[PDB]
Amino acid sequence: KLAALDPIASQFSQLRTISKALGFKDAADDVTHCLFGGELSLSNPDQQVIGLAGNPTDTSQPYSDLAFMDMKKLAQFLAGKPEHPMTRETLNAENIAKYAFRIVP
Repeated sequence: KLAALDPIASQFSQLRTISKALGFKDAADDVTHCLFGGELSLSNPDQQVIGLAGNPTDTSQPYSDLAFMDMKKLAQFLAGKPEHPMTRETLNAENIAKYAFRIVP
């Protein structure tokens, strides 16, 4: 079937990364919840787990305060309101990589 490629969520694989090893407690009871609701897990096949910073930095200085979330939910939010969900500063496809870090094992 036809499927949309979201202009923001399609950047997930290009993001700067931060290892699983900031309060992230993967689900698989103290667990980190996404900003938009529900527990987060690197093993959840339907989530793209990121940390979203409150201030931007150039695409690749590594990370140096994050909100954890599912980028899929973030992209849906930003398509309707292109603003950082906490600071309300402009946030869109153009600058998401300056704010978002993909969490890896």
